[PDB]
Amino acid sequence: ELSFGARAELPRIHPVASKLLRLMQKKETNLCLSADVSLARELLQLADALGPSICMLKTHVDILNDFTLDVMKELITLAKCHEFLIFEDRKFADIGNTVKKQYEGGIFKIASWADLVNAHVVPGSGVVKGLQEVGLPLHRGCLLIAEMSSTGSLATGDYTRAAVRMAEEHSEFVVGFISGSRVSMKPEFLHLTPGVQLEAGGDNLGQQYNSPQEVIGKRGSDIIIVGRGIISAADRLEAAEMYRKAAWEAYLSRL
Amino acid sequence: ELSFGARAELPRIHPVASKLLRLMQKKETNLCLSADVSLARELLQLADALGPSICMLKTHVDILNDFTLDVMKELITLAKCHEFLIFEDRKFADIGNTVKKQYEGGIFKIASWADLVNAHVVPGSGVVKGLQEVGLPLHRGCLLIAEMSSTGSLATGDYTRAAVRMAEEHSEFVVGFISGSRVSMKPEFLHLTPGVQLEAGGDNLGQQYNSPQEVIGKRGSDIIIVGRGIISAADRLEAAEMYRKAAWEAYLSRL
Ligand SMILES: O=c1cc(S)n([C@@H]2O[C@H](COP(=O)(O)O)[C@@H](O)[C@H]2O)c(=O)[nH]1
Ligand SMILES: O=c1cc(S)n([C@@H]2O[C@H](COP(=O)(O)O)[C@@H](O)[C@H]2O)c(=O)[nH]1
Repeated sequence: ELSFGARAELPRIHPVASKLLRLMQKKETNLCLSADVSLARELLQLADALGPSICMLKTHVDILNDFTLDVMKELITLAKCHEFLIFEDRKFADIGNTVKKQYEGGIFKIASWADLVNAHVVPGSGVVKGLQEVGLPLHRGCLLIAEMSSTGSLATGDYTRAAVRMAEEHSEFVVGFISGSRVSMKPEFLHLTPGVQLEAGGDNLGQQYNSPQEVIGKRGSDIIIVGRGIISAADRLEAAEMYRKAAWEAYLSRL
Repeated sequence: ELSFGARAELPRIHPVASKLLRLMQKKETNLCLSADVSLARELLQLADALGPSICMLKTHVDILNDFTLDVMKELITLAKCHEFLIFEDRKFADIGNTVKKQYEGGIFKIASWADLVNAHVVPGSGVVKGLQEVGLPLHRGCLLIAEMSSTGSLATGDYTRAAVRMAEEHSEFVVGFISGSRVSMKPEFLHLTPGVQLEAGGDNLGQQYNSPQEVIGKRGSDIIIVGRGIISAADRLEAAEMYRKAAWEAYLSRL
């Protein structure tokens, strides 16, 4: 097992992964903020205040009531100032021909500002090939959704394995997974795990939570994705710090 | 085995499904146009010219370069004038809490204009319960993706069986399936099938094509979804009419 810093230098490491792993080591953070807010000012205030505490900001641009490309320009400024990657949680899940247009075009022009995007493997490897035709020239990466956090999730067994194969066979664009645990034994791949809170529980629509120690420590993932655990707290800064120190120590102790 | 017009009056039928089934019978069409274009002017001219030939217009609003809600206003006017439903092919595929916001909010406000949307079942039934919270009040319907047309699709076997099961358990909101064939023996559910062209072929990003006669006649689906077989043709009206008459005769011969 290697540190984030050593993993950033692996021969087969993707540039976007390497960038990520370098700033994770530098800033002592393996926390991805899930900025699930509907107003751009909120988004930008959270990105500014929490920037120093996070390795990555996961967006859902399609829930932003006042999206504009300028909001994303301002977000990029914050990402560069504070050193975090931008991850648009689009869950591409269509045929290659359709996802290609969805990633490059429309109002959102997701490929123009997102270091990372993600995709479901359900359509087969066409979904990755289609995204790649846009992502590769723009030097972007992709995460494949190998497991989900929600109750009744079908991303289990052979579906999970099928996700792992697809990532391994498309390593020039695929940099890792959204998963509940380590699913690949190859150190070049990132594992990012949502459905994380300090306290036990869930929501009224199928979400289930596990702690950072569980996820990073016992299950061997690299990075926690946390939304309401931070966003609903009163002091979002202290809450981010708490999650960061939780995920970081879990990591060091596993090392 | 009942005609569309008869199925429209089935006891357990959804009001949206009943509206569709009636206009299908009346207009002699079981063709859904996949309006896969990036210009609002092109979308609206296709919707006006092809409107009399189609039971439904399927959108990917996220590829429209000049989307405004006004554009959707104008599409609704045409949908009412010519009698077809509007189907946003968003493929919701996240936790219940996330998809509820993606459906209702953001720039697109999908729920405000789409009669129908679809969802992947991989998250478990929470994806449907989240969408339902917005859609049921708005008298909308949802399609569950039971099978995909693309090479390497993982929507098979127990995955497909789980989709049918989730459909049958949320029948107050779910009106049917995106599938390759008939997957449910209950006639209140609609079966819509993509990957349809008159000629043999595919694309270079994993799409696979079958004929209206195959998909409606042998495999027993209700409605063909057709993109490029119409859109890339010179005469899009003549193309639509060819696909309509193929799908309608296919259905007539089954009954
Ligand atoms: O399996 C998943 C995958 C993701 S990316 N997510 C996302 O992580 C975030 C979880 O938010 P939380 O429950 O508020 O922490 C949401 O944006 C989800 O859409 C998830 O909840 N389950
Ligand atoms: O399994 C599917 C499901 C859908 S909805 N579709 C959609 O139908 C259309 C197929 O278009 P064509 O290949 O140009 O006919 C695209 O918009 C796809 O997103 C598909 O191709 N395969």
